[PDB]
Amino acid sequence: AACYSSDCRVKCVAMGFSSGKCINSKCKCYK
Repeated sequence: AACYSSDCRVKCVAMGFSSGKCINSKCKCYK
């Protein structure tokens, strides 16, 4: 799917993670 850095981060954060980044077009969350 399409990954937008800001969108990925906000979705990751909304879910309880600390941040999110797009890696090769895939949203990855971090905590």
